[PDB]
Amino acid sequence: KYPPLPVDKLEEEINRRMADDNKLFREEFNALPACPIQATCEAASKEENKEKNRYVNILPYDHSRVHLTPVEGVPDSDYINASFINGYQEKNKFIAAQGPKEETVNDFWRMIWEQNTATIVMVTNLKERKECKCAQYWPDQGCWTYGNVRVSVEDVTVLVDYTVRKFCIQQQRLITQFHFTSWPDFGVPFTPIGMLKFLKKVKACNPQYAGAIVVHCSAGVGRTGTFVVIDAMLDMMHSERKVDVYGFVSRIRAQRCQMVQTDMQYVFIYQALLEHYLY
Repeated sequence: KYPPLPVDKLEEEINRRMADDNKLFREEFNALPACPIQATCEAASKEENKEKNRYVNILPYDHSRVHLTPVEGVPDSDYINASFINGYQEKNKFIAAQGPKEETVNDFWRMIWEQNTATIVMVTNLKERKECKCAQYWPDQGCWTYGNVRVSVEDVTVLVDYTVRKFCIQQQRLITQFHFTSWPDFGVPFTPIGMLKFLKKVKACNPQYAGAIVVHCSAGVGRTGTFVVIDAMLDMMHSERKVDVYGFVSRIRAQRCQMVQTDMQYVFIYQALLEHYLY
């Protein structure tokens, strides 16, 4: 049993669970159900959609997958590797999406438009140890038409741990991309500070009356899940001065598989929570 932790007991529990090389934390992460409910991935498993997925095992569930309005003339264009994710007290706040492939860049932009998304959170660098982990779905400068969506760069602000890019999409809307560049090729960041500042700004800039926020990494589950869970727990920590990491992760796993891929990511969430509480 992993009951919600009152903030006054957060630090001691973290120390207790970090003891013996994160023994208890690892047990907690392992105690997490692969999926609390029964789901299917039929749409993602379709022959015609096989090249739209980065990995054969990281597929979205049918009930929570983001459906795209089919492009006339192109059957199966309703599919995209992305799932609707709930925030603390916000049903369908995020869209955990897979980083687009060369073949899915247009689908990715269609989603941004159709969902009336105003904020995109990218938690990966385009390349890691020589491999393309995400297709650059945006021009460096100037304009370019991806399918039926015209995209132009309006501004690029490079900060310490992240870069903010402003895009003008059409077919107008100004969307902001928060690109976290400080995530290491292996493990998690040495300190949660960078992610907290990143989270802080995204919360402050995302419009109150806009569509779902698109968060994505390579597979769209790992660092994406870490971001979502931290966000949710920060809200919960303000709303009822308590945190329920286990419960929340268990719940969102019913929407998308492997939300929070590693045990180190799990521990990172807790440490981020503590860092913000203590400040």
